[PDB]
Amino acid sequence: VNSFSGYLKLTDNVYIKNADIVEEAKKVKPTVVVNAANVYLKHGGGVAGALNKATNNAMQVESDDYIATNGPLKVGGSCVLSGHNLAKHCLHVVGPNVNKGEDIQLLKSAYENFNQHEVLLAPLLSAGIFGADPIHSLRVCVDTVRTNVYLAVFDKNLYDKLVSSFL
Ligand SMILES: Nc1ccc(C(=O)O)c(O)c1
Repeated sequence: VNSFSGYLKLTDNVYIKNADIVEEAKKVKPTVVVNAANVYLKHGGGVAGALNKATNNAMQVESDDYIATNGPLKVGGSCVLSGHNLAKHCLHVVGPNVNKGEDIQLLKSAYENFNQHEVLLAPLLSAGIFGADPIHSLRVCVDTVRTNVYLAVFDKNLYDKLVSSFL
């Protein structure tokens, strides 16, 4: 048993809810929250900008030190950093950004990072401003992640479309 509430069960291991991931993290304090990161860990917009704002910019300060030491992530890659006030840990995962021309085949590689963690609160990778089809992102998630993933979908209209169209 875990602390996640109000989720629809899609599969043995994948759950979904219409929720603001920031508000969900603040309530649950999960072991792992996933960030929709870019390779520079520049948390300006989207889930990343919202998560970073909720940490009062401490996520960005920590991220800048990580990049100064290690250089940029790979598209499809990840790093584990602090979860600050939102979670124990934040798994920063880089899905391909279609609005920058990145290979959508890298979305499966991105989701494979989730398998290193038994339970995660996450957004749909490459959904929203990263420009991918969220229906596709949910299909790759279900077909790739084997650990327990709680997906928080911000847009109510999209949530309903994802559930209604789910095979
Ligand atoms: N508070 C939130 C939650 C999600 C997003 C998102 O873009 O997916 C956002 O931009 C703000």
